[PDB]
Amino acid sequence: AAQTNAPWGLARISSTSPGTSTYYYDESAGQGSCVYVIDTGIEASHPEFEGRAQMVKTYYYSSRDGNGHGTHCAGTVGSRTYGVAKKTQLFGVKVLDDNGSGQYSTIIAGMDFVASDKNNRNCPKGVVASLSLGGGYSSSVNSAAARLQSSGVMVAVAAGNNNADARNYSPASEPSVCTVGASDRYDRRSSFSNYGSVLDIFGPGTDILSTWIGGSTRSISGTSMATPHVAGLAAYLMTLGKTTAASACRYIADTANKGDLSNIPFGTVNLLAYNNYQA
Ligand SMILES: [Ca+2]
Ligand SMILES: [Ca+2]
Repeated sequence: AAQTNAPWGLARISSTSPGTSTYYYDESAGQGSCVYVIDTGIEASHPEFEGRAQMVKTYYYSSRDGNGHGTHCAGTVGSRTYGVAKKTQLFGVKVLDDNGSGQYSTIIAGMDFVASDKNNRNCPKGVVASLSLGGGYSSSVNSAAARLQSSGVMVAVAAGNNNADARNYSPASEPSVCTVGASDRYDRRSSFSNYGSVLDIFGPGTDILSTWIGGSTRSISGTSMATPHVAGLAAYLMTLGKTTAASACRYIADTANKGDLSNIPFGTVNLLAYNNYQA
């Protein structure tokens, strides 16, 4: 399949080179996989989700995404026009309030919730969780992300927008999950992206167009936007049978575009998520 005039990030993850405009992908598109978006919620009624999104848990008064961030990230995972894995099922877990903020204890609860809830869902191609969130280092946040990964979920987490070493941020610094830095359309590390030895991979993160609340769309930037490219890619590759939840991060690093990024500090991987799609 080919989506013409796709958002630059979708085009980038299906090209060895920057500057293309078509997103090339296998039509299986993540069908049969499930991605939990642990965030501000998902506006599941957005036409871009085609019925494939639903809220499954909220830690606040409503399950409505009053913010947009979670709807944006969910759209990069799996919306029709803006998503990597256009046929995945999306499950929203609202751990962040409508200002985009959330307590670590609630974030941890949402991770534990996903580890259990997946056992009640039919996700034959496997389960991913996208965590476009984070704050300062917390061993209990890292342990919760480690547990979620150990339970059989491919966990992708933002590296953080601090232009600093991700070792000081969580869940970014948990080694066992997939920590995702951000790049821009010219293959530079995004100016805000964290870096460091714990990063596993970069994905498109600057000026990413996706779904927003109110049935709308908008373009925002962050490691939050790069993370769902990787989560969506994992779901896509799991549906293809090329990898598993336990091995998807390593597989994505294995198969990434290597050495294409600029302003990568020595000791940070120079790896950009790539679907290796060949028609
Ligand atoms: Ca290249
Ligand atoms: Ca890792």
